[PDB]
Amino acid sequence: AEAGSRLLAPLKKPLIVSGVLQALITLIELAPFVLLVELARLLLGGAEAERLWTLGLTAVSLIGLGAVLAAAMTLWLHRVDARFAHELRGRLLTKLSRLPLGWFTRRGSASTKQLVQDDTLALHYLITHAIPDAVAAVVAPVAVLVYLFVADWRVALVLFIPVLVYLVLMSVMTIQSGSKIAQAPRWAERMGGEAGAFLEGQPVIRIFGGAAASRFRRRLDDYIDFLVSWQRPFVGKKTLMDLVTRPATFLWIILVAGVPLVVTGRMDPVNLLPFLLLGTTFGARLLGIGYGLSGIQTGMLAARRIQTVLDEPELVVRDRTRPGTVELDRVSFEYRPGVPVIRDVTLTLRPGTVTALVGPSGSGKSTLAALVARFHDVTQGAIRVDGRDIRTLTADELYRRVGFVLQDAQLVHGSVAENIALAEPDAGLERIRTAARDAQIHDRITRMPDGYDSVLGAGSALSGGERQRVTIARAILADTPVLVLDEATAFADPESEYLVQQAINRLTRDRTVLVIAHRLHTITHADQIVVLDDGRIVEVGTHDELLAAGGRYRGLWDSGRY
Amino acid sequence: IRTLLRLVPAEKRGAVAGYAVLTLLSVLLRAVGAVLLIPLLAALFSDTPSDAWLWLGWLTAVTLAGWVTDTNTARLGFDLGFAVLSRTQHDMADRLPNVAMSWFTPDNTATARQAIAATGPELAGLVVNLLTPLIGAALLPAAIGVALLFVSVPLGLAALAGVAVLFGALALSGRLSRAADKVAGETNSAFTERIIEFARTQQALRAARRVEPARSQVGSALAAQHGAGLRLLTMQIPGQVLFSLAGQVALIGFAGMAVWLTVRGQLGVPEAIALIVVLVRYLEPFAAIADLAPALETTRATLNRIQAVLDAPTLPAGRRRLDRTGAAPSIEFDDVRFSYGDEVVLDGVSFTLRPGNTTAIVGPSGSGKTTILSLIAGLQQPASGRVLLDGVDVTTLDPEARRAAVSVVFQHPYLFDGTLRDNVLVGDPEADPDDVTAAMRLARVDELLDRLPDGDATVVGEGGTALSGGERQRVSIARALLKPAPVLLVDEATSALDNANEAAVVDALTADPRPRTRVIVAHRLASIRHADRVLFVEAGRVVEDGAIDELLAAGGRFAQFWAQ
Ligand SMILES: Nc1ncnc2c1ncn2[C@@H]1O[C@H](COP(=O)(O)OP(=O)(O)OP(=O)(O)O)[C@@H](O)[C@H]1O
Ligand SMILES: Nc1ncnc2c1ncn2[C@@H]1O[C@H](COP(=O)(O)OP(=O)(O)OP(=O)(O)O)[C@@H](O)[C@H]1O
Ligand SMILES: [Mg+2]
Ligand SMILES: [Mg+2]
Ligand SMILES: [Zn+2]
Repeated sequence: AEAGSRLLAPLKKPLIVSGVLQALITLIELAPFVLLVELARLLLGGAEAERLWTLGLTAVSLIGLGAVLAAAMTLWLHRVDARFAHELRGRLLTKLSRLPLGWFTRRGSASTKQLVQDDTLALHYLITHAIPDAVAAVVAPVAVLVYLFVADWRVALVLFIPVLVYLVLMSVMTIQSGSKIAQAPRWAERMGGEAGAFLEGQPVIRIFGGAAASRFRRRLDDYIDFLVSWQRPFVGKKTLMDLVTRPATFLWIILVAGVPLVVTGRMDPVNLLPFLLLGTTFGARLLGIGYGLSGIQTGMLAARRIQTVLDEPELVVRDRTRPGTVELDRVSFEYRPGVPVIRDVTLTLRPGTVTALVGPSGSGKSTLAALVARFHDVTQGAIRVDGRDIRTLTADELYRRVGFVLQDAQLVHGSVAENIALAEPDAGLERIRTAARDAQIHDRITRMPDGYDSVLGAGSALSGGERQRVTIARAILADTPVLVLDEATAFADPESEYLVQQAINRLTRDRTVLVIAHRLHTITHADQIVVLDDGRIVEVGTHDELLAAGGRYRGLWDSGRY
Repeated sequence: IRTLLRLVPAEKRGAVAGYAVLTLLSVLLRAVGAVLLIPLLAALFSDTPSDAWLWLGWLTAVTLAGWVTDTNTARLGFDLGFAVLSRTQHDMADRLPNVAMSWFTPDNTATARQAIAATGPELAGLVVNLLTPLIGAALLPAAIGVALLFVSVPLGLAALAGVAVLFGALALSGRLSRAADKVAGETNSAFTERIIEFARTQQALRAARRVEPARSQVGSALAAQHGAGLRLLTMQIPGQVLFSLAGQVALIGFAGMAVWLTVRGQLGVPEAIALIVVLVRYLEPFAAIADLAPALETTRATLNRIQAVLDAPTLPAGRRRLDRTGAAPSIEFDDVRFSYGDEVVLDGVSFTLRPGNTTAIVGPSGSGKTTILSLIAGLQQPASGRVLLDGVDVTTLDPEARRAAVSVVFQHPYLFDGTLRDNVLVGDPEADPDDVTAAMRLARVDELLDRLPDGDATVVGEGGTALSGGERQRVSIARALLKPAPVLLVDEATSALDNANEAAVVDALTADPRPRTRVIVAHRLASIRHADRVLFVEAGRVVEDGAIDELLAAGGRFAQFWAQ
């Protein structure tokens, strides 16, 4: 695979060394049985006691040496793989920090987890075990079979029958399960999302349809049906391989071929000792890679998926290369190709001026804030903060220059001080407390049992208006040259809404503001009102100017009173 | 195996008994076939090798019975493993909607997610992958040791002594690696939660510059998960050394007793040579136990998580059902009290709703308005005090009857990942298209179909991510109206809609032809238009109620709430 060998290039030298070491280790693991064959042969021949002791003790010691070496080899190799996964998962978390934000919306959180965690974990057999098991399953069977072919071809060729049956079973098992392996990660992705939606949308499930009619239960039944069809013939072939390759099976076939040869005069019983001792040890080697091809097939697919995300476009900080002045210029944007959400928006925002963006729902007034944040790149036009393009600014400079509130109070699992101080984790408690006091949430925090240390994960959430005010406190603590507010204080009651707006205006008196609100009565103070309808600027002016103009703004204002 | 036997269905315990008998027969046949080499080779090495035929026939029968028994053991292990998979996964799916909402702490939600995430082939192949070879490896050298007693008594006890150190090694190796394996699971589960939060909260993290791995929380969880996985690899070194020593200790004891007997003439040289092969068969389970011992620790954690979900405390219920279907019922609270943990939300609510009328709940943010709707809908339940639908206790009502009684519009509209119509149809999947269009039209979703390119087939994202805030609010409102339940609770249907969409939706909450007892929640005076009675709630109790103009004239907290 081009996408696999490119991802596993850093582990080149460890992988070839592992194949070389395992070739020597497995040879060392077959040495004792060569010495025990000599010990048995000397016992029948009546050699002296001291000669027997040297052979017997050497074989027993070599068993300990082989076991220590194999344990040490896998220990080093399992530490190499653990380090590569940590580096690879770090690489992925760096890439996802830079991908356009439309990557996440089309994909969901379940697919991201299956990428960062489960796909990297799916490589474990491919790195840590594939090359040792492959080399072990080539060296030991070839070494044993050639050695036994020298000892006696009649009983040696009979050992090929369980070998060929194992070779046929593994190929049939591999071909049959190949399609199912490809479908497995997508099924896991779907069930990860459905399970996450089942757990996240519990209030909807409990009222609308219950457990029986839930989409999760239908998928859960379908996934288990897929697993049964995948795992029934797979495990059936898997156990046939074990039965074929068992040492008991090998010993039985050797004796079936050997006993009629020994009872007849065709061969002496002394020549059974290589077969009875060495002929029954390479079965486990074959089974190691037989059970491993599914691990290689999943690993190669996961390597392809991981490298594909690492090859994704990146919102590259271009090298082309008045404070707080955001200037949109002939901007157009499309979430999906052929679906315009913004159509030639020209708008300039100056320091100390509050620009209000209003319009019908679905008119694209949140895409403008997203493009100003550079969650997505503008399809046309440009957005310049202090002249410099956002595409030329780095992420740190951009998000130091402009801060955002995003209409969806996304909190992170942790203390509420850590949620308020998301921008500056090094920020002190006094800075956090002052930010919350301005956002009118500090009073709510004091009533919690843990205070500001109260963990804020799922289940321990807050009311809708309370979690919104937390994200306002987050933007207050950032203190950026530009502020943007996407439906801030939407869930707030009138008193708290007035207090929050007063605090916001007091803080950003001389700072650029872009406020989005559906309640136009809160927008009467705006220096300029921007009306967005179907992604195009239909009118710009003050509140009284738009009321006199009698357009979309006047229609919305009239329909507000009901 | 004790934990795994809890999850077995009671209807399938005949298969378990059949499985356990066949597994023992697998071990007994394997040991007998191994020990059958001692008299077979002794006869073969003698001056009359024809005596080997009898022992070869006994070996063939013992092996052929082994293949049949091992194939059946596989079939029963597959069936038992997938039987436990389907029944446990389905029982979690049935139980979880009835599990208390207090159960879903962020740690339990992780456990429930990991428990559901175990649906893959790993858990389904548990009996075949782990349990069958573990029982086989555990009892194979014990069975060979017992079978050796028939040849030589002390030789058998030497083999049994080797089994004693193996089980001692198995017990000790598990103990040594236990603490590190537990920590590895905790950091690997925490890292899972942070990736899901990392992808689900990208916009906020990116704006805060908390998205790089050197500065993110997912990066810290990755760093913790790396160290927890490294120390586990170090702490399994004692376990691997201990199994190696156990294999060598048993090898020395077995070989030491064979030579000790052979020197005395109590054991023939062919029998001694045959015992080298049986000794190889003896030592193979010692290595297999070492390979499977770490897997036993992880599987114990997996089943413990599944049992944790199945142990979750379910909501109280009963068997009562209302007298007639789709009759507008009365709703009343009787000293209802409720608290999230220790935080008290509602502290003595008592009111009554007329059947068929529409009353509007109002109050400040965080007052507990959505909690009131939760108790009416039955998502929550009071600590003390009771809620009655039509003079019938909800807590003693049937799960289906209580479910059919209420359809709600939630404060934060959550849409499942799917088409727009799929989310609307969740209100009533068996509803004809004529009522579907009526519910869509009243919610002003028909103004989204023309605007959006794909109409009602538009693929919503996770939650309502691929739709705007107002768009998902209207789709949620269509879902509530479509359901034919005679109670309609409305929670912040205005919060994301413009003035034109607000007015039509608010008026459409009455244009609904069906008779219902409606409950409206809002912080906006225009949205509570048409309300027959207003319920003002503050500090966890109804402080004031009446008519809109009555209270405004009275100049109460209702008036002050609009006067700011
Ligand atoms: N994440 C997204 N992926 C794809 N399309 C989207 C996404 N978010 C919004 N849209 C589409 O963009 C248009 C509305 O965009 P946007 O979210 O900016 O609306 P809005 O005017 O801010 O909404 P509202 O006032 O209801 O909050 C609709 O076509 C919606 O389908
Ligand atoms: N999961 C939770 N865990 C703990 N406290 C909670 C939880 N959900 C809500 N609360 C608290 O319960 C009280 C009432 O919450 P609720 O969501 O019912 O309020 P509300 O009236 O709907 O508010 P809003 O108008 O802000 O949406 C508030 O103190 C809120 O912080
Ligand atoms: Mg919006
Ligand atoms: Mg609420
Ligand atoms: Zn491994």
